[PDB]
Amino acid sequence: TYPESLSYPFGPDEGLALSESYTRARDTDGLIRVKLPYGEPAWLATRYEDARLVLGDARFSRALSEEHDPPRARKFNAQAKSMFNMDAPDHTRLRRLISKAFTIRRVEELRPKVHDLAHRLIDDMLAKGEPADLVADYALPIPTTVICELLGVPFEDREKFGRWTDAILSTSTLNPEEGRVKRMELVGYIGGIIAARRAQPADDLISGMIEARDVQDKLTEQELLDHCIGLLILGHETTASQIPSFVYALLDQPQHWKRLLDDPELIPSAVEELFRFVPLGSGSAAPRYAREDIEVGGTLVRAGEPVLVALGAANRDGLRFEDPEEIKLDRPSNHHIGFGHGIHHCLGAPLARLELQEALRALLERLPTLKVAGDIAWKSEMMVRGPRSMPVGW
Ligand code: HEM
Ligand SMILES: CCCC[C@H]1CC[C@]2(CC[C@H](C)[C@@H](C/C=C(C)/C=C/[C@H](O)[C@@H](C)/C=C/C(=O)O)O2)O[C@H]1/C=C/C(C)=C/C(=O)O
Ligand SMILES: [Cl-]
Ligand SMILES: [Cl-]
Repeated sequence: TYPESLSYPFGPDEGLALSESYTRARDTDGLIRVKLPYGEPAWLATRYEDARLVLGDARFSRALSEEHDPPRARKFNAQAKSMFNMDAPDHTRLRRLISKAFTIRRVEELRPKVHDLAHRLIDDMLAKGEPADLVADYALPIPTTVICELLGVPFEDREKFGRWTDAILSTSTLNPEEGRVKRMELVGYIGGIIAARRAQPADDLISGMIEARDVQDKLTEQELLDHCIGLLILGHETTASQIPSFVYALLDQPQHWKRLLDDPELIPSAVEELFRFVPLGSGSAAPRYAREDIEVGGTLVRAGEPVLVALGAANRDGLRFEDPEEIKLDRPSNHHIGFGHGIHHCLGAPLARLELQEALRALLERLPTLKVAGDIAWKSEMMVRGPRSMPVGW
């Protein structure tokens, strides 16, 4: 049968809470049903084991999403030529090339630049005097600087492509076309950058990708451009969301902030714990479609149906994490799926971990008395969650 399709997503947008419907879903035997704003209805997987099977078992596909009206919260399905929309062997081809610039070995040399950037930003916040906006004055410039210089997109255009990002991630039903319109404008902008790099190469990933295209014929011109778009958006928006949400969690329960003040060596383990607890997205991971008939948590997923994964819910599955709703900065074997799991495991994860570690490290060192100093504007009707503006003091 088909359980009553529930209104998805659930919410909320404020705080780090997960809708009670997620808890009721994990407790329910089998997979529940959901109806996203656009597209067909699909199953929702919320249990850790069930989530990891849909994410990492080759019997599920991301490529099959183009021959379906995929469940989604945004009207426009760009169908980008990115590795995330493909299966093997195409995914393997793209990921093998682009991953080289994002491994631990590759980004570790960036830690000093990030560290110094954070302290320089903190110098400016101190000089100006409280209050400061922890987003615009800290959380945003850090990841934006890194990705611009890694990718090769001018830092001075961040306002322009920031505005395009906001429209591309909006789920507001009003202006239901700004997304597709503004992504096309972003297509033209990125095309202009790629053209300039092909003309006059530089020491950035775009030039490296051009070379792999023009010389090695390892990817199409379309693949090259869509990866530039995704890397630029994820490169700066994701970390800009997590930094202020992480700090909010540590300040909300100030024992956590104090432990890190006393034991900075715990920062890596703490960052992992917060990646498990702090939700990035407002909904669920992109749909996976079953290539054959298979059983997922008691339910028989029908070959051809979409299964969504509630990563934040599976990260709070009490069957895998003791006291799932508590923050344990020293949680052992903390194999959360905050960065996904399997074939499409987050490629920027080494870079994201580094950025969060250094972002926190600098605040703890310089602003131990940090305190929220006003109303926190949270993101609403966007594909991601977190403080839009965060007034802070010290
Ligand atoms: C807090 C920061 C971040 C979080 C929480 C995060 C989370 C995730 C998750 C959960 C996935 C898999 C989604 C799914 O399977 O449905 C993913 C994939 C991906 N992420 Fe991230 N991400 C972050 C930052 C970044 C950054 C900075 C980059 C820079 C390039 C990036 C690039 C990618 C790419 C390319 C993929 C797809 C890889 C593939 O399909 O094989 N992410 N991320
Ligand atoms: C190479 C592409 C990797 C995409 C991942 C980014 C991280 C993550 C983690 C789980 C989150 C719930 C989703 C939320 C979606 C985000 C951040 C979308 C961003 C935007 O669409 C970027 C990727 C633009 C691409 C473009 O080509 O215009 O984001 O999951 C992935 C996004 C899934 C999406 C966009 C599902 C959907 O809404 O159908
Ligand atoms: Cl545990
Ligand atoms: Cl494991």
